[PDB]
Amino acid sequence: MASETFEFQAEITQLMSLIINTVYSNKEIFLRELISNASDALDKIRYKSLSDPKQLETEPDLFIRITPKPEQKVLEIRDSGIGMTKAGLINLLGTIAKSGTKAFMEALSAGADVSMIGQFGVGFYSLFLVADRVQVISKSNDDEQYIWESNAGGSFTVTLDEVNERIGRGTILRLFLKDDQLEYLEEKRIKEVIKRHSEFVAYPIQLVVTKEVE
Amino acid sequence: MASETFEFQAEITQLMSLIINTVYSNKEIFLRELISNASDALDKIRYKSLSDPKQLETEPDLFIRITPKPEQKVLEIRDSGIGMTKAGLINLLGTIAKSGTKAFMEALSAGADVSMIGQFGVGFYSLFLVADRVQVISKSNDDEQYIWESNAGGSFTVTLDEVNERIGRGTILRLFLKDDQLEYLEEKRIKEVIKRHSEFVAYPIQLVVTKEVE
Ligand SMILES: COC1=C2C[C@H](C)C[C@H](OC)[C@H](O)[C@@H](C)/C=C(\C)[C@H](OC(N)=O)[C@@H](OC)/C=C\C=C(/C)C(=O)NC(=CC1=O)C2=O
Ligand SMILES: COC1=C2C[C@H](C)C[C@H](OC)[C@H](O)[C@@H](C)/C=C(\C)[C@H](OC(N)=O)[C@@H](OC)/C=C\C=C(/C)C(=O)NC(=CC1=O)C2=O
Repeated sequence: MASETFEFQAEITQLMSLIINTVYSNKEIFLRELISNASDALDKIRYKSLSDPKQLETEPDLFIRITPKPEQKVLEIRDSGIGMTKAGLINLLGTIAKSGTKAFMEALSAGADVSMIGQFGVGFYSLFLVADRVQVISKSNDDEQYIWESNAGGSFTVTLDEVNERIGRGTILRLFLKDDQLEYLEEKRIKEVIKRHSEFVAYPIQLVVTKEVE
Repeated sequence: MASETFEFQAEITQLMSLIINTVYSNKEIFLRELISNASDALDKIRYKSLSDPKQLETEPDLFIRITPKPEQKVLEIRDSGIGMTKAGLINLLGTIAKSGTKAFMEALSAGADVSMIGQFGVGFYSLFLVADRVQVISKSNDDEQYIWESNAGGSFTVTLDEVNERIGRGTILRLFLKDDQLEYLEEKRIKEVIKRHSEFVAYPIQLVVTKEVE
């Protein structure tokens, strides 16, 4: 339906500017970050299901799933983790000041490698190394499916989802890749980054490949 | 939103009963039929674009795409063809009597092989050889995305689509496969049926495969 618009916390806008603009080099670590967040969301739903097992029923399979959509120059990273509510997307992804946002920027400007970003708890923002636009589509058991959207600019939108496949539970990171970074649409490149930086993951990592029949 | 319910034309209910119940044997021809309908829908949008090229812009790529979803025991056949309107789904897929429906039943009962079903213009109904439920999800340039749904019973539903991925234009056949017929979730089996009965197709046939990264 209609979209609500929210302004970014000053520093989060700052951080997004550093990342999408400068940085360079170790760009491929965005995938380790997103997979690690997916893994954390999966840990969370699974831990919650220990004392409330009905939670797993909206989507009984625990997985991480990567889907290149070359036509749209899009890369999606999906998990059937715990998902986020409207309130969650609004507060934790923009309006409330992340503790480590300022400290990481200072660390960065002082010599720190971007790959450290995850230890400051703002690794989600690494996605702007390779993308200039993101939709975070999420479904918690405690709320409806919503779309959060940001182009790195000063504000983001949150919209009730009536346009995307129903996920039973969890989250899709829909990355609109930059033109210089289309290599992350390639199967071999994807397997390679995964093997190098994400060897220790408790959940299956699926790769969706589209092949033409001969 | 809310669902409108429609009764099937008597004979179409008859036909669906023959097919989902008896038949046996050459079940795999359902795929030749669906691919051929997809090809016809693609011919139609392409022919229409000859004198109105803006038509292709809702989805500039012409393709047929097969997606097994083993978790849900579902097989989807998609095309970016001309799609159908609400009016279309209601009239041509149920309420108005198909010319060849009765003649095919007589041919069938007289010895005719099911594979003939396409020459009687009711091949769409072959899908009930392998499925006991279908959603036909379609998007014409002249209307909104709708879901038509039937379980072979006497009536079907038509619903405004707010729950599925937006297709830009065209149609998805979402088959809920029977338990005896899960083989059509398998990549090798799919390639094999395609090669045997659908060698001459003017459009790319894509197969979406989900593989676990090691
Ligand atoms: C330790 O928890 C983590 C925190 C606190 C974070 C807000 C907790 C969050 O709300 C309470 C849920 O507990 C958790 C299930 C949601 C995810 C992991 C999402 O990812 C998904 N579901 O796949 C992630 O991205 C869409 C959301 C924001 C991530 C931030 C801004 C970041 O930069 N790094 C972080 C990574 C983390 O693991 C981070 O700050
Ligand atoms: C020659 O046109 C065909 C006819 C007339 C048919 C109603 C024409 C239709 O409306 C006017 C559109 O022109 C056409 C674009 C839509 C499709 C081919 C759909 O398939 C898709 N889009 O992928 C198909 O199935 C969802 C719709 C009903 C098919 C029937 C009941 C059948 O059993 N066989 C038929 C196969 C055909 O090719 C048939 O009767």
